[PDB]
Amino acid sequence: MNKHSGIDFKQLNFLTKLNENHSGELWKGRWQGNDIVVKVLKVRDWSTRKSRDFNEECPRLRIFSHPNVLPVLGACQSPPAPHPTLITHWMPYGSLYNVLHEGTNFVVDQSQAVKFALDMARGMAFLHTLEPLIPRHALNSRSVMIDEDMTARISMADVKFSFQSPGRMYAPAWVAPEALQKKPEDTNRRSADMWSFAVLLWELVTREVPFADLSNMEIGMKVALEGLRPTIPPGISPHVSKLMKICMNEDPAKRPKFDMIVPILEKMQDK
Amino acid sequence: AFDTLFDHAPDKLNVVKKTLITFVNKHLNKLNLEVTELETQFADGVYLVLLMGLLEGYFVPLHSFFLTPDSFEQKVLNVSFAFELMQDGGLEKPKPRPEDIVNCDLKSTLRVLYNLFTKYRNVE
Ligand SMILES: COc1cc(Nc2c(C#N)cnc3cc(OCCCN4CCN(C)CC4)c(OC)cc23)c(Cl)cc1Cl
Repeated sequence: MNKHSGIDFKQLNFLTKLNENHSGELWKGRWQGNDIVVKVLKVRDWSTRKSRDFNEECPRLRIFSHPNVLPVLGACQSPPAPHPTLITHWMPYGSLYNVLHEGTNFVVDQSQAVKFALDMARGMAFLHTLEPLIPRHALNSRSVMIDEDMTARISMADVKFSFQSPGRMYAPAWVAPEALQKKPEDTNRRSADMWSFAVLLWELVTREVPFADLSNMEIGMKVALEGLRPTIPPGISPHVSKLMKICMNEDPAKRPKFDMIVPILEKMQDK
Repeated sequence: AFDTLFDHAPDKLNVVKKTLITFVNKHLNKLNLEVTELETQFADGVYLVLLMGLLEGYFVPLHSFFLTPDSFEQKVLNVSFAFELMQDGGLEKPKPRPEDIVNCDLKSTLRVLYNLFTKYRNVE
């Protein structure tokens, strides 16, 4: 018999639909006393092979051992569920993107922003110790969630499954130039993640969406082929300027590791 | 249906072609690309791939297709990949074979472009 049955789809209480797009639907719900979010995945040409792969790839995402990583609580196997489905806890503030750019009630201060940066760096350092790496679509402000005590957490629900279309990139502004152009097996994926963190630093400094005026296709082609880069923000400390520049080094090999920037960010805390 | 617009109204065929030319430039000009000729400028598959990302809001990683195809076979692969992107976005499997586009069949080309126009004419 199988090692895991996964979560029983019949035990999910679907409360309210949150959104729908190309990749599927997000719902707020309840399961075994937990407030959850459910992703119902939309997959063209679903097959036994893809279902087998989904079920092999989901257990890796159930990471309960680090405060700055948000696990997949579990997944519904399809069959017998109607559709392949992922479950996480509901994070009350939503994504870092929501908190920074759609924050109608208060503006997070820069002490909180530095704490977000440290949280994300700690979670990424931990994920980078895993062997092999867990494939993700990308680190960006939509794949980081903000929990009830404002802890930032890297969402494992951003997993990239072996069947999902590598040809469509929806947040290229956070992607390293080499990763816009080369297959992942031909890049250092850890160094590519550091570029993404550099763009997150830029986002925390400017409180702007990177390249907001451009479409995703414009961003990817201009960053890859025309050298488009975020402009270094004026009026910031030389220390923050220097950190942003080293994390955004054009040479992937010269970018620091996450475990090197954690102590730098620790020192930038108020405590 | 579309076949009456092609053969037996050649000034409406010219109006459909002028319509499609305006539409594809609305998007491809954002990459500093200009289309003047529907007979050949989509045959190698590159502009169809770039167009799909402009219309459906994604970047296509350059390792996923041949940005500068160097053979008939790579052009066919680009057009096949673009057809997959179209189906990803909801369109039915396109009628022409990918080779029909690479071989500059004007009818095969305008059918594909017209279906993109039917769907995405209001994308900004
Ligand atoms: C389950 O799987 C996945 C889940 C997610 N996404 C979410 C995860 C996760 N992870 C966690 N918690 C989430 C909470 C959400 O809403 C919280 C309320 C936000 N408001 C924003 C505006 N401010 C002013 C008030 C608060 C949310 O809303 C859509 C999505 C969440 C993704 Cl993106 C992908 C997959 Cl595969």
